[PDB]
Amino acid sequence: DQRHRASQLRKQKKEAVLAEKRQLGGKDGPPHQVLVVPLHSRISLPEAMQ
Amino acid sequence: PVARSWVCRKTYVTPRRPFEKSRLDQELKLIGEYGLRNKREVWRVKFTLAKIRKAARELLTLDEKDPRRLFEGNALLRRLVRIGVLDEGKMKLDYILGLKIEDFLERRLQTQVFKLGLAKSIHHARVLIRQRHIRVRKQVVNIPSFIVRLDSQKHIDFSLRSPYGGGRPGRVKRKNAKKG
Amino acid sequence: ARGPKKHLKRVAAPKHWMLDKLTGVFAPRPSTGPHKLRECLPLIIFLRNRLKYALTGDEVKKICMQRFIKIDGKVRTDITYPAGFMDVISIDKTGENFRLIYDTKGRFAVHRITPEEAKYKLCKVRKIFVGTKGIPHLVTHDARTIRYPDPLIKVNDTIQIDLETGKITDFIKFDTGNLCMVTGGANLGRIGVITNRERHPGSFDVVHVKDANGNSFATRLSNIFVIGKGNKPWISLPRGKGIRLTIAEERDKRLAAKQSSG
RNA sequence: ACUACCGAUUGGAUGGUUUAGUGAGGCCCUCGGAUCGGCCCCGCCGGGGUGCCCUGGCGGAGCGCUGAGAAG
RNA sequence: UGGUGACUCUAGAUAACCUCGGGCCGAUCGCACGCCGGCGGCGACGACCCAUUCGAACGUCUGCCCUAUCAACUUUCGAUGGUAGUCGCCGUGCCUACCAUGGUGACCACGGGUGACGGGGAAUCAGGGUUCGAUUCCGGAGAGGGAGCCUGAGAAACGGCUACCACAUCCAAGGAAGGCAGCAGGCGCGCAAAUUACCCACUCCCGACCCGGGGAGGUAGUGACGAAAAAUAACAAUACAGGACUCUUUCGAGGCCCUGUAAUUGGAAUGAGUCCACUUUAAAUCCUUUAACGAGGAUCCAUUGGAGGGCAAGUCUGGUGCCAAUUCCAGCUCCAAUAGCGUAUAUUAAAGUUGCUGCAGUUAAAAAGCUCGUAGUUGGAUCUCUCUCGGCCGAAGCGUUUACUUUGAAAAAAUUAGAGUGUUCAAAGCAGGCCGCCUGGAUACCGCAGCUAGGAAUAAUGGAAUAGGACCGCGGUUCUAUUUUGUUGGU
RNA sequence: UACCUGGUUGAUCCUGCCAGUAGCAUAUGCUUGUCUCAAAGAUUAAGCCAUGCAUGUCUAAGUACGCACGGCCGGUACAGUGAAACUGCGAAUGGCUCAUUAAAUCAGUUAUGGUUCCUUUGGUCGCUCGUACUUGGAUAACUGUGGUAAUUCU
Repeated sequence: DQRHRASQLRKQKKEAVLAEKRQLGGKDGPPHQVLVVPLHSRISLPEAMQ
Repeated sequence: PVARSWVCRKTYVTPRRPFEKSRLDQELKLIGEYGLRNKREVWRVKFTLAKIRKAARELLTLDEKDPRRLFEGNALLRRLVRIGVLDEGKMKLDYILGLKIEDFLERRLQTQVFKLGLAKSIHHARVLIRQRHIRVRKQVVNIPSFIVRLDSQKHIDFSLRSPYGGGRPGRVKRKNAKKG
Repeated sequence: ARGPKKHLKRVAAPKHWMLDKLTGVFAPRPSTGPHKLRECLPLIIFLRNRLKYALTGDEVKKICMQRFIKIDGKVRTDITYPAGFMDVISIDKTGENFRLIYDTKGRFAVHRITPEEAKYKLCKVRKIFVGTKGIPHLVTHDARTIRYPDPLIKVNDTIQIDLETGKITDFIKFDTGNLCMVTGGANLGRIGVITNRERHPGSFDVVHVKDANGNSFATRLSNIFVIGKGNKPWISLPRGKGIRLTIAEERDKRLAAKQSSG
C-alpha cells in the first residue's frame, strides 16, 4: 500500500512536470527566447551567433 | 574495483576539554621551547607517547615468560633505544611508563639542528631545514619532524649544495654582487 | 551466477602467491588442471613474481610460447597453467630445474634441483579402483591414472614415478615411522616422522608427526604426504628442512646473520 | 480573511486478497500435408560377356512404394 | 578381484535388449622426410566412457530486528505421513492415485512491519555493551512489471527471443522499432553527488589466437568527503625594558653576559610564482631534478568563530528610540584553533537517564486491600575401570547420561593488533640491502555451534524396600551349532 | 586519562532532565598558498532516458578460382598475402544496483553412499568375428534482376 501510494504521487508529479516542460519551445507553445549577452570586449559576438 | 588502498589513520587526538588553563599553558610552553607551528604537533607527539604507554601497559599485564610479552616488549624497547628516547641500560618495560613528551620532542631534526650549532636558534633551525640547507648522511631533508636515530646523530651534515655548505651562493648574493 | 567464473580478484587470490594490493584488481586465475585453484602456483606468477625473468605478463607469454618451459617433461604454453606440489619445472635453455615444494611458512619455495633429480617425481595415491575386464587403476594427487599398479600400493601411499614414461618405479607405504611433509592446514610445510595415526570412522583421521627437533604436531590424514622411507627423504629438501622456527629464534638467526656479515 | 477536521456524491481513477467466467503466447501430444527428393515403368539412346542383364545424361505419366517437410 | 565405518559399491558370469527424433569403434589438417608396392616421426582438430579440475544444485546442525492493538494456524485448492508411480540431472508431496489424520504453537507458531539484502567489517572503548554496514571482498537477488521459452555444458539470459500490463520512438497511416539498477551525459527528484575526455602501455579476461578485442580495467578532468606532510619569515648591529654575575654597605660602574620589544638600520637565505631542458608516460600532466627571472608595508597583506551572566576571554566607543536606566545598528579590545573554522540534523560517548556488569520505588517517577492460588525461576546437609583374541601392550563393553572446563584438528583475503624495512619524514607501501650476491613478503585474534581427547570440584539425573536385587555354581524348557561323522543319504 | 562546566531556591542539599563538551556521518556557510593519498546520484524516484561507446574472435595446422594484390614454369590442382562468407568458440565472465527477501538470504559445520559438469589434465580409442588409393546432395560469399516511406528487412 505504501509502495502504491508513492507510485501514485510520483506519477502525478511527473505528469505535471512533463506538461510544464513541453509547453515551452515546442509545437504547441511560443518559441524559446534566448538573449545572448557578451560580458567582455574581446568577445566576438558574431562568431558566437554563427 | 580500483587498484587503490583506502587505509589511513589520524595521527593525533583533540583534547577532551577544550579550555583548561593548565593544559593550554603546558602546550604553549612546549610550542615555544621547541619552535613548533601549532598545537597539533604537540597533540601528535602526545598521541604517539600515549600509544606507546598503552602498548607497555598491555604487555605488562602478561606473565613474565609469555613469548609474546618477551618478543613485543623486546621489539618496543629496541625501537625506543634506537630513536634515542630510552637509554640502552634501561631496556625494561617499567621505564617506558616514565617517558615524557620532551624526549620525543628533543629527538626531532629541528631540535638536533639547533643543538649541534648549525643554527643560531630553534626557529632558525626550522627555516634552515625547510629551505634545503640540511642533509642527514647523504639525503636532503625538509621535514622538521624527522626523528633522528642514534646512528644518524653523528651524520647530520650540511647540504653540499647549500650556500653556507658547498659554497655556491644564493639569489641575494649573486644579485647584489652584480650591481658593482 | 549463471555459469562458471573466469576471473580472480587480487585480494581474493591465495595468500601464499605473495601478490600485492596495488598492481591491479585482478590476479592470474589458474586454469583447470591437475591441481586445485587454492593449492597451486600458476606459471605466470612463477616466471614473473618469483623467478623474475619477466617484468610483465606479456613477457611471460613471450617466454612461454617460445616453447622453453616444461612441466613434468611436457611443454606447456598456457601462462596460467596450475602447477602444484612436487611438480618439476624444467627450463632447458637456461639449464634450470625446480620442484614446487613448500617453505616452512607454507609458500612454494624456489627450490633448485639436480638434472638427474628432475627425471622423477613423487605422487600421493588418492584412490584405487578396479575397472573393466578386471584392470586395477590408481589415481594420484595430480590427476594421474596408472593402470596395473603393484597390488601392495594402497591409498595414502606414495609412488615414485618416472616422468619420461609415466610408470610406477618405486613406492612407499603409509606406516608409523616414515617421513612425511604436511601439505595443508596450519602446519603447511613442516616435515617429520609419523608417530601415531588415530582413526575416527565416519570422520577425518588425525596423524601425529614428530619434527627432527622433537616438536610434535598433528594434522588430518588428507594433509600428509609421505616423502621418504623411515628417515631419509627421497627428494631434495629446501634450505629449511621442515623445521619451523618460532619468531624468537628466527629473530635471533636474523640478528646473527646481520652480525656475521656487516 | 486564514488554519485545521467531517462529508452526501455506487463521484472518477488505482492497487491487493479473493468468488465466478474469459484468456494471449510458448511448450508437449494427435492430426494435417503446401512443397521438395529417391525407387519402380516407359521413351531418346552409348558397351560388354555373345536379343539375358546392367553402365550414364535428359524427359513422360502413374494419391504405386516411400523419405524430408512449412502454414494451420 | 579390489574397497568403505557402512552398498543394492567396483569388478565377474549367464539370458537377452540396444530406441530410425539412432552410442562408440577418425572418409579431417600442417611440417620433415626416411627405410625395405609395403612399413614410419612430430603435432593440430574431434571423440562414447572413466578420473581430475572449475563449479553448480539439492540436503544436516546452530545462529537474526520490532510487534499480542496478530493466540491459534495448516488441512476441500497437499496441510503431516505411507504404498505405487509420473516428472525431474538426481533425493523428495515435486506432482498424481488410494489410504492414515496427521504437522506447528505462550521455548511466541501463524500474521504483520522494518526508514531490513546477509556477512567479512566500521565508530566508540577499562569492561560489558551501543550505533552503523546502499558502498569496491565473499554469497544472494534483479534488469520497467509479470509470465513463457529457444540455443547451449551452463540462462528461465534481457547490451537473446515471444506475449500481456505500463510507458514510449518513427510513419507516406499500410507498417516498423523499444528497455542506461554498464561508461559518460541529460531531465526529474531533492539538503544531497564529477567529464557526452585519452588508452589497451599496466592488471587480467575472451577468441581459431605470441598478432585481434575489452567504458573490465588503466590514465588524466572535476573533487576543502576524508586522511598525511607542511610556507606565510629568520638573523646581525643599534636604542630602550628586564634578569643573572664581578666590584661597592648602598646609590651605582659594568666595550660582563643573557633574554625581550622595535613608526631603527643591514644584506644574507629561500620558496610561492613565471618559465628552457630533462625525467615521467601508451601519449601527456603532476611530482622529483635542473638552467633563467623571482621578497620589505618581504601590499607575495590568514581566516573562522566567540567573549562585557558560569569553562578562554571587557571597569571600552559612537549613533538611534522609551520612561539615569533602557530597543536597534556600527566599531575598538581580548580569547580560541589555524589552511582551516562555524552551522543544522542524526548518532555515539560523557550516562550508572534502560543499569548483565550496574539504577531505582517512606517523604521526589514508582509496591498490588488481604489470603489462597498453574507454569517458569530458585532450592539445606550428606557418598574417597575391566573382560576376551593377536604382538608389558593393541582391538572390545565402557564408567548412568549430561551441563561445565581444557586440549587437538579444522577454520578467505582485506581490515584490526603487531614483526621487519630512512616512502627525504609521515599517512602509506611491501618492499629492499651489499659489492652478480644476500634477503623478506612474519605472527596474533578469528564469538557461537559442530568434530577430538582428557578432567570429575560444582548442579541436575538414575541404579535393591509388594524384592520377579546382585555373585556363583546345579540345572530343566524352547529356539539356536556352520562345523571335529575321508566323498556322501543322516533319524 | 574510567575528567568535567552551568541551569529550579531568599539562601543549603537532593531527585531529575536539559544546555555546553568530545567522536562519527551527511549537508551547508565563510575562507583557502604548497605537496601526497583519496570518497564521490546510495538515502528522495528498482523514477524516466536524446546521443556515442560498453563483445568479439585466425593459426604452419577447417573451407580461398574476390587479380584485392602478387613470383613462377609454363599441361606442373593448390606459391604467398588476403576483404567477404560458411564453419568453430565466446557472448551464462565482467560491470551496475539493493527493489525484493525474516530460518528465507547469509555465516560457520557437515553430506552427495542422492546428482550434473564445456574446458584442462591423465587413462581408454586393431579388446566387436560382421568407392575405401576417398562417397552424396546442397548452400553462402561472388554474378545478375528486384520490392517497400522505413530496419543489422529480404
